[PDB]
Amino acid sequence: VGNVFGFKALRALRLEDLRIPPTYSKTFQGPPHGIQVERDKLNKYGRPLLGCTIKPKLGLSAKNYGRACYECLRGGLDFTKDDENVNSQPFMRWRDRFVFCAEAIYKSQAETGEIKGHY
Amino acid sequence: ARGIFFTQDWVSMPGVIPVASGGIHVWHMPALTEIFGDDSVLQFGGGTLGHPWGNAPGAAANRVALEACVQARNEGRDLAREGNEIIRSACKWSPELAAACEIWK
Amino acid sequence: GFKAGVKLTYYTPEYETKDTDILAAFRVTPQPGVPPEEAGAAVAAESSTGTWTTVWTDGLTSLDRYKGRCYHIEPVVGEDNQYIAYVAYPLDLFEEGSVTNMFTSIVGNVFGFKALRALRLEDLRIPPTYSKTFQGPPHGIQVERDKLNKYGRPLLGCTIKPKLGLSAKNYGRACYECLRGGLDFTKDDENVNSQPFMRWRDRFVFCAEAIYKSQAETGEIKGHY
Amino acid sequence: GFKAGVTYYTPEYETKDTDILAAFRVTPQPGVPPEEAGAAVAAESSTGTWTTVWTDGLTSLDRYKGRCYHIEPVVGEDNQYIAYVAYPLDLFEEGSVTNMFTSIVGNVFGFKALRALRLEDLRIPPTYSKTFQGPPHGIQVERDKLNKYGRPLLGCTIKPKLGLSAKNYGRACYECLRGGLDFTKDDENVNSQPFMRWRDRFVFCAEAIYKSQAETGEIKGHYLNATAGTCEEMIKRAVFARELGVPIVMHDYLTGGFTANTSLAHYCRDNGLLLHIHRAMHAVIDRQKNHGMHFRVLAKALRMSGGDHIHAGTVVGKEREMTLGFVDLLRDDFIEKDRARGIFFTQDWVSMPGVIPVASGGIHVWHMPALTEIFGDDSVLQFGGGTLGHPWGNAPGAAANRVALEACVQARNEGRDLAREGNEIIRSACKWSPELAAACEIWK
Amino acid sequence: GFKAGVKLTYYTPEYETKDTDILAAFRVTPQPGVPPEEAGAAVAAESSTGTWTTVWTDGLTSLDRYKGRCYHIEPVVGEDNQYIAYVAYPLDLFEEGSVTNMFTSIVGNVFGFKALRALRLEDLRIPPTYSKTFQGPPHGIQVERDKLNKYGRPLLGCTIKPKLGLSAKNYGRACYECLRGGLDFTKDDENVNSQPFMRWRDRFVFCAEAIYKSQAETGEIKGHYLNATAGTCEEMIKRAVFARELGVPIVMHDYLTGGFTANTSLAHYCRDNGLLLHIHRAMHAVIDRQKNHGMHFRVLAKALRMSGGDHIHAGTVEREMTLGFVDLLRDDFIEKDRARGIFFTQDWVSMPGVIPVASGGIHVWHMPALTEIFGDDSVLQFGGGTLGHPWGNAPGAAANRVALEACVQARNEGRDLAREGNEIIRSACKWSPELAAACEIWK
Amino acid sequence: MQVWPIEGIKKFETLSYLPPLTVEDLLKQIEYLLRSKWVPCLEFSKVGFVYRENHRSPGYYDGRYWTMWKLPMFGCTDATQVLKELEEAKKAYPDAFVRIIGFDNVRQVQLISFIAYKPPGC
Amino acid sequence: MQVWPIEGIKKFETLSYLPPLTVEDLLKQIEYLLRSKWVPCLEFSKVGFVYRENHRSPGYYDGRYWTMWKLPMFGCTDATQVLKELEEAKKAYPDAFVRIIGFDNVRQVQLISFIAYKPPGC
Ligand SMILES: O=C(O)[C@H](O)[C@@H](O)[C@H](O)[C@H](O)COP(=O)(O)O
Ligand SMILES: O=C(O)[C@H](O)[C@@H](O)[C@H](O)[C@H](O)COP(=O)(O)O
Ligand SMILES: O=C(O)[C@H](O)[C@@H](O)[C@H](O)[C@H](O)COP(=O)(O)O
Ligand SMILES: [Mg+2]
Ligand SMILES: [Mg+2]
Ligand SMILES: [Mg+2]
Ligand SMILES: [Mg+2]
Repeated sequence: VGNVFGFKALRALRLEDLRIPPTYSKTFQGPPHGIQVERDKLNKYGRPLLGCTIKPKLGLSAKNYGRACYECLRGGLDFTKDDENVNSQPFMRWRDRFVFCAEAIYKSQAETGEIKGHY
Repeated sequence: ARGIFFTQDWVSMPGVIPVASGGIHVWHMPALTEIFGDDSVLQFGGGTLGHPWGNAPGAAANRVALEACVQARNEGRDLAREGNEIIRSACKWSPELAAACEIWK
Repeated sequence: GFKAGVKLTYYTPEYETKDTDILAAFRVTPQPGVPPEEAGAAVAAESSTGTWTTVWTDGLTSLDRYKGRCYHIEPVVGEDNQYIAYVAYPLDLFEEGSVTNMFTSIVGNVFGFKALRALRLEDLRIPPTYSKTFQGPPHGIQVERDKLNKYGRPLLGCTIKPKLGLSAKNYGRACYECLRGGLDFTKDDENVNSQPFMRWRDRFVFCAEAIYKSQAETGEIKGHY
Repeated sequence: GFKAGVTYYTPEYETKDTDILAAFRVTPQPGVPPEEAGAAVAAESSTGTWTTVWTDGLTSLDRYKGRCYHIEPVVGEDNQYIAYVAYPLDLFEEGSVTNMFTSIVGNVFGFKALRALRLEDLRIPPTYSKTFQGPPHGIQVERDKLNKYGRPLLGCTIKPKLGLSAKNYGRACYECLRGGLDFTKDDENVNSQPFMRWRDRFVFCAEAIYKSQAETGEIKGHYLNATAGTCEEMIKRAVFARELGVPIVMHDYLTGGFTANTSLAHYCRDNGLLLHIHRAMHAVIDRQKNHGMHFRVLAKALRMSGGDHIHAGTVVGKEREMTLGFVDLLRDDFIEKDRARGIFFTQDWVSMPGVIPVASGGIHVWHMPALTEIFGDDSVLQFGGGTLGHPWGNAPGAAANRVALEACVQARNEGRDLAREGNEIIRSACKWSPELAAACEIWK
Repeated sequence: GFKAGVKLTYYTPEYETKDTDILAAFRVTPQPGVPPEEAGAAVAAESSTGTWTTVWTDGLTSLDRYKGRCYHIEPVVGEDNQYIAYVAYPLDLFEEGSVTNMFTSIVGNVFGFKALRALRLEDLRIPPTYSKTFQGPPHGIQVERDKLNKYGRPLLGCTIKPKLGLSAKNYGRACYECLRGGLDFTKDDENVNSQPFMRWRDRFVFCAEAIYKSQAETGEIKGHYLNATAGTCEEMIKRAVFARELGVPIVMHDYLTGGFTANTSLAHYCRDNGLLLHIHRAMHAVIDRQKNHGMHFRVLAKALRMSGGDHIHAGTVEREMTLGFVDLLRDDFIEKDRARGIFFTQDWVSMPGVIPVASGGIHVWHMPALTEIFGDDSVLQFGGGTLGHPWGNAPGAAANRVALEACVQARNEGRDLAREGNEIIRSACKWSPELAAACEIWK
Repeated sequence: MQVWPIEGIKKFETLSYLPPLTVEDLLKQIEYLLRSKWVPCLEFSKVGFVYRENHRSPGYYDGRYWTMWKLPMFGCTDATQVLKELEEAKKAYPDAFVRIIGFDNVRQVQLISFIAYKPPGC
Repeated sequence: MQVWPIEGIKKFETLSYLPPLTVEDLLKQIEYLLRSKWVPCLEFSKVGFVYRENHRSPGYYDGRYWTMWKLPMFGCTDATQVLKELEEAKKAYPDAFVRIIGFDNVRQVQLISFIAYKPPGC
């Protein structure tokens, strides 16, 4: 798709699908773990996993953000999640968020006895 | 008919878990469960942080709704047709879910 | 007080843009029945802090400080259903030096909103306060001319063809002949990375021989992308 | 047209929002008009040259010259004026306080036509400040990390600064911390010396931090001084503090230098360490009104280079307004021009975190009301002799200070006037706190 | 017993200094109503163990072994309230090899003591026992002359102007023309680090081409003080590393604005990689201008020799005072001499000396005076004095080189540069068109 | 507004948020397993939750594995047989948690896990 | 000379060095929160102090977060309402510590935290 979409003889173009041959796909690692390995690592079976996307995405301090995570996880959700826009920004730098979210992950995990995580 | 133009063989490359998100809440649990099946992740942003009693009760409501759907499905019930009844029945023993159902009906 | 949930907070025609805001011009095509004002609001809401149900965590901060806002909507001449919606995004929403985050923050979600039939980002006003957090070009126009000692004319290059199929050496041979004739550069096709029959390191070796052979012959500095 | 041979005073100039502005207190030499003085200040701190150089014809000078756009008399002084100079954004290297200082104060102070010169303030534009990391954490993050809210933080500076063994030094720390203080601190002079090598001090202070933390249940810390002769040594010390898992380290930013301080600030950000900044040697530069650099400039520089705490004096008594001025410049996001408080330019920090000001000196329990009223909650109050000098020892001394502080905080929250009921608030606390009563008797 | 709270200990008039003590000479201006003995005494206490209230921890050690002592006080001839207080600090108070700690320990606190209206540190006696813990100059005067193969005359350099505004290439062009005309070095302004329109790596590349082009043309070794001063130590070293890769002979650092911790690290890198280090004293006047408060430059100069530097700016042409600290910077042993501001006899026990650098608004007519004042072991920088020549940089460099050699030749023959200076330059003008052109513009 | 409990409500993953499963409820869940052609198996432990004693690297947890009660019931066609074993396990280890898991040879993985018995006071 | 206790005096940060707060004393601190336009919220825990179980890197501690009692009382204009909730918490969790915290939406951070209830043996 690097060049063809701009050809003037074509008014419009959309790539719908690709047949990836085994000879090419085998040259890729693929998922770090995959569906089955993930279920075994988290010891979760027989149901869809559940998560909460923290909001507001921007505006909360790293600590208040982590507090929200802890409460979500302790109630029964498997995961809490960073918005796609949340990377590292003024008022909530990434390392601070990681520290507080980690405290939340372990506090809720110890409380419920189920493995927890935060994207 | 499902957009699959070519037969695709992955020769044992592991699969990826699909994630459902957006403006979804407890009443969508039956449909979500039936559409995706067990190998999926269901993300509830406003559906958790918007529960009238807070995040923990909100999470409990979603977890209860999901397990109620899973139980019913496993017993052989039709999630596409009995969804609302499955959720309403779960509301009886889960105050958290009952509260959620009243807000997003 | 926090309750249940459920343009009221995103179309602000009075808003005066700040010199630190990142501004965006979106060409929006509303779905049938969708008012132009509602579409602009949606563009701002769905590319910022818009949430379907009221969340109480919003009470832990000040929203108006993080919301993108549609401050102007202009109908597009010749269209019965096309407008340019201008949205201002506060500086604090962006990670310094990250184009990845700038794109994620502005175009990461809004293009899929159902109320919008079509959407196209036309331009972005990058404020100096944000661009100064970026290195930018490794060298830039002026430094490049000084480094290559080339002035007063466009530079010239040849893109090697066929892109794939030549051995690394035959490829380098084509390069040498192009450069020795007066071109400043020869170039690898966008598709040419490393492939069977022409591995990258072999190509780099032969192209390097070509660069220096032509440079020594002509006396002018040569290069190969 | 060259012309070998032997442009800076522009009262018509309109400052750009990207310009770095400077307010210089200038004392012209006799026979030098203030207009000439202002131009010299701008020229000698920028593109001015004694003789014409042909190379100037290879660029556009008016794009790189500093300009004196305003001059005003100093109230009271007969030969002193405030000259305002504007410097183009392009003159400065991004993220380098070292270059900002070099560019503005690196040459002009030695100019013959200027009998005396003092840089009073700098307007740091957002376009330039955004190129700096700033505080490793900042006021709000620090409170969240330490889980401390609603009151100034308390610390004790260990004494004698030199002479104690690393273990005896750590013992003093443990006793202070267990009594209610949040931090203990290394003197600015305490780096690594015969009889008390730094790694030994770090080991014993770490034991003290954790022993007191386990005993009280509150998070504790000790400002471990990482100031060193070389950057390699400075980082080495920060690295061991990191291994020990302690919360905070320290640096004498002016004597160590800005290049080293910025490097340390980056390390602290990358490793979650709080950074306490001591302003040792500042008075060599900021004390005289006629020459040098006012502390507010050194304070802005530290916020930019990086620090979580910074000493702000004692301001103790009943200068007050000037101190409140630079305290706001250190803590707030937006500070409006306020000449009554030494704020020559409106300063917008565009969300760069603030720095916690630290009060220190010969202060004791009777000063608690005043200190609380002056600084408010976002401050650190250091009590050296005020703790180690308690008749019953360090733990009781710490308790006396913590009690005096919470009594003031409680009273203030209830709506009482600390500036008028201070002594009575303390006296009331003496009724139920034997530790405080003992302290008040000794230092009244 | 430990009892209580809130010139009797820190004023010791007959104390005999130990050969290991660090001594300081402070010019003190007491507040009204403050005896000079208490003034000098407070200077000692506040720069050592002073404490407003009694602390029991003092009983865990011997504080007399850690106190600074004012062992002598004398008035400054002409002041009703200005004295020189001499203070002795025990060797144990200082961290080995750290100028940062030496400064922190001595000037870190005392200048703000309110019983003092003003205070200025005039001089420091650095004991051999402490100086031996410092590397000192990466190379020093003698090693530098041998490495560059330059003898018998002051070295010459040109400071590129305009400092900012030129492209890296045009900047380098100016450097080549200066060097090919007779100058030994070209130099980056103290402000030139890395900036928009002229990033450091580009400047290093073009200046390197200029250095080598001019060296090949003339046959003499050339150099350019490449400024490595940066915002962080990582960046500073990164720049020194590329200079190392390019194989050039010298780099530069603004030691006071960059700071001593950074400077010492750079001096170490230079020693380990054979790089000469040119030191610019930017911001020194903020500290050393006023006679009543601050630190005299001689203290900052000794500190630089200790931290490490091969060149250090020293002025432009006060006289007696300048000759005094120039000796402190270059010589091995300097005897006390109040007439030249040398308060203490200083023994450097073989630590190499630093080459003093003259700059400012100087030109060809100042050559005799500069040569007379500094002698051969110096570097004379001519910015406008080169780039301002009517015929360009090459002729401008030639004019300065000719003027200098004319002065050196005459001096060596026994002529008095101080009295025959103008005649020596006028004579040289008769056979050097380049010098004549310069002499007509700056007369 | 009701506050979610902080103690006494520890969980065991899937189905542990539903009210205590009656015998009938369990039978249906077991029948789902047999109908799906999966193999039921019982597991028990006196420690009911995860912990991290030997390592704290990503993905490593102790307490995920419990102890197998006999072997997977291959060829089982009567859900009542599974209940029979559950009762035996409860009789032998009344102080242990017992859960029912399932294995699928087609997917080649364990794919079901739900608590079936909790000791008195747990 | 008196010796500072080594046990039974564990703390909870701000105001915990003052004598036990009376109801009247508590109401005044709550009103301060309300007058300052901050939002009060209750937090409880059966573990009253910090610890380091999961990590010991700088700035990381466990036990900083406690559990939220319901939600922050947005719009509260009656300090008596906060007292009411404190009483419910004590009734539901008599063996837990309860503290009152405050949030400010302007500074966008939690900015208050003081102990309000300690069990009958802590
Ligand atoms: O923050 C969130 O709540 C989500 O990120 C949300 O904003 C997004 O709209 C959904 O994930 C669906 O988006 P797509 O279908 O486009 O993935
Ligand atoms: O060790 C100490 O007790 C302090 O370091 C002290 O000596 C210093 O005098 C004060 O902190 C005020 O000094 P500044 O006003 O100069 O900060
Ligand atoms: O760039 C140059 O031409 C010099 O840097 C010049 O600006 C400076 O004024 C002199 O070197 C004397 O300065 P000091 O005597 O203060 O070193
Ligand atoms: Mg999102
Ligand atoms: Mg191509
Ligand atoms: Mg001190
Ligand atoms: Mg200069």
